Amino acid sequence: GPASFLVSLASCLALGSGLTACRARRRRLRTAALRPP
Amino acid sequence: VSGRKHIVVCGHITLESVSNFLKAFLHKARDDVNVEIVFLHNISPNLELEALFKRHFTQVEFYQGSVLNPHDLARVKIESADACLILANKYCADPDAEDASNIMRVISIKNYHPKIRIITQMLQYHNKAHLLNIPSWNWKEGDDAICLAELKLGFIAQSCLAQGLSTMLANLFSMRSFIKIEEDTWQKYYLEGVSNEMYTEYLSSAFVGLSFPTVCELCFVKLKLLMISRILINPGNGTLGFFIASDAKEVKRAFFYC
Amino acid sequence: LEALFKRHFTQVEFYQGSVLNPHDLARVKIESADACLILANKYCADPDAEDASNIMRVISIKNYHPKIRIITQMLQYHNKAHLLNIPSWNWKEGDD
Amino acid sequence: PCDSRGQRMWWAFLASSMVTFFGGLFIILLWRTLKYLWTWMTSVKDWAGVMISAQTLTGRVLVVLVFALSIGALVIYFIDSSNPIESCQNFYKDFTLQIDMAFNVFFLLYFGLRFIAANDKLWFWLEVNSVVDFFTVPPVFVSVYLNRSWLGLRFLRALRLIQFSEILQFLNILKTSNSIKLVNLLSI
Amino acid sequence: ETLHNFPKVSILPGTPLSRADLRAVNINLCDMCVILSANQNNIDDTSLQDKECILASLNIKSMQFDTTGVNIPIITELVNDTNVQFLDQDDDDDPDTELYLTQPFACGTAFAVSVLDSLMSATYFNDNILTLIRTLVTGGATPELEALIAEENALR
Amino acid sequence: MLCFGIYRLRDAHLSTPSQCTKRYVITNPPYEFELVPTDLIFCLMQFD
Ligand SMILES: [Ca+2]
Ligand SMILES: [Ca+2]
Ligand SMILES: [Mg+2]
Ligand SMILES: [Mg+2]
Repeated sequence: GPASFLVSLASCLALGSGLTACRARRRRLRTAALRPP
Repeated sequence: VSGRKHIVVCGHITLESVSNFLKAFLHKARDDVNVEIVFLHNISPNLELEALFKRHFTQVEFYQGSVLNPHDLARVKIESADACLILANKYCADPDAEDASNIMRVISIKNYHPKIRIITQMLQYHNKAHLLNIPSWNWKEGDDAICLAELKLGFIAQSCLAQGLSTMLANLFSMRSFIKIEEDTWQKYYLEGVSNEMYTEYLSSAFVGLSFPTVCELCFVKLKLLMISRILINPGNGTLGFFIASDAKEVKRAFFYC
Repeated sequence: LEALFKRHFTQVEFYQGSVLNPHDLARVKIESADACLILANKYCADPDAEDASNIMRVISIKNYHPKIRIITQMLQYHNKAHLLNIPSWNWKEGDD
Repeated sequence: PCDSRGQRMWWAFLASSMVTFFGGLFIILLWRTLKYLWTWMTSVKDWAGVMISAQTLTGRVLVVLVFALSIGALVIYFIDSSNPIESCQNFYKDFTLQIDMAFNVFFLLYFGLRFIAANDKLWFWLEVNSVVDFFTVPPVFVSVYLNRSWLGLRFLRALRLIQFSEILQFLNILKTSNSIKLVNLLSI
Repeated sequence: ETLHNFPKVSILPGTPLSRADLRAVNINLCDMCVILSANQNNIDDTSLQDKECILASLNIKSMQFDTTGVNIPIITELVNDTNVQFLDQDDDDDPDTELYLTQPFACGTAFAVSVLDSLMSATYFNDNILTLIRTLVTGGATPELEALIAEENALR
Repeated sequence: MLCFGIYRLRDAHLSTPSQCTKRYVITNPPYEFELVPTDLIFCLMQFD
């Protein structure tokens, strides 16, 4: 029980961290691409 | 939370008032906001208000307390609050009682933490003066008081000068989006016009070097922006300029002009 | 009142709505109505308030359909003059 | 060849559930005591909170899936209640247990996401939904591991019906006070 | 008591709805007629709210001059945003249509305080917007003037 | 003169003639906005 719950917690945390890092990178690139014509 | 600002909203808290405030605050046309809205009222919300708060799960919090009680102010972390927005009951039986209650709320908040910025509403001008006489209240650091009667009468007087200016200003300071009407009616042109909001931006060095009409027409023709310690309204003959534009993205290019 | 309506089953209909709400007027098909009769509270504590409410009802009905005969009961003469001051109120086509 | 049931063991599932509950509670309390007088996380927390509420299209999809799968889990509990209380059932034959496996995996992932999105972890631990997640999924995992089934605290799946009013409120389906009250009363 | 220091101000005692009083001040030859209600907050109930403003607006619209009264510039204050549908008899009234899309508001013939609330949001994001609005409608209301009017409660 | 917008006749765009007097406001028209002779334009004077 606790092992599965910890596995799910870690999986969700890792997925959220990866997705938010990807979102931050995409935001940085789309803000940098706006300055040049 | 570190890096996450928050503001405390108190006063006349009802379903309609909170719904309007959240519609105006967390607007799609508004840029991406990063502040939390913490409501503090002494009456528990209804089922409809609870559902409305549940819709804004990660952006709106509610805490039951009294503004006059310092413990409730400490609970909502008013010391670290970016600002405190005090809402007023504009449709009250007598404006004197509501204005006096707002005076008491401002007095209590400034008593707890005198360095906080307060935005409040007023229904009479003399109550605004009474607020101006508070020791901790200073207008240079950000404290403001929107007087409903004063502003509405100013709008009406300006409309008496040029008819239709009151609705121009009302649509101008209200956040709205872009709507296209296929049918060739007056509503299409009106909705094209209403899509303009008002922004502020720092002008470039070249703009500061030149004269006001020259930079204004240069912004209108090239940048396609209408550019409107004191505030100078359309002067004759580095600095903050007021623009009318569809969104802040178009205003931002004024600083970046070469 | 339901019993009274049942007694006149084929002659009388009832609907719930407000004269100030245009949707309610659209429900009762007031644009095709021959006339609109506005009853008044003769034994009212404040005749001025009742007359003002009747004037408001007339204003709403004329706003929705400005080409309908309206027969109304009025309690004061000055309020009657105010009623005739309405732009859409004309006595030549049956408004009394 | 469709044999019968013999020896009776049930402390495995209940013990696993009690461990999953009390061990986590004790870890939370120990962390709090250690933090007491020293005796990017916000970003992922906000993302999880947006996911939980129907703020994004994927959020609405997750909410609708939670609704449908809670209903399905209740129906599966009914079907299993038609069976004997203690039985032995191999994983690969009956199609009910794989469906229960998928349902419990989804519910475990949903619980993990809700924990990530929670403000106060201790008060989140003592929640009706969290409790019924504690006493339902570990028993199912133990049952599929041991190839034997016990009708344990599976009725707690019905307690998943309480959150229906909040689920509908998130999807902007319930707006009025009377309908909200009716849904709350009926679900409870 | 707060108006004696302003030139070219006259007072006509009488009902603002009487036709003789409005004809005396030559209401047809005016830049704008502003209908204001002082005790409009007391009346609680939409069935008993904003009678006088609407009735006076219709009365002025129905006047005849040896031209018609529909060309007189009129602005009316309202406290119920749904009462704007009675100001004009030509538009398509609808209780669902919000105020700023309503024809009297688009023409500038109606005003309500319900449109100023959003100012708070703007005032939070840019107080320069509030100071620009204040300095544009009141004609350069400087803060030193605010202090002076706070002290003497008058104009010197 | 700094011009905000125009105050256009409600029935100006309609081809059918009418005697309507009401006008609606247009704020910040584009550069290439078609303009009608029967118009009033909001603007500003720089003179005491
Ligand atoms: Ca706007
Ligand atoms: Ca109308
Ligand atoms: Mg929060
Ligand atoms: Mg019949």
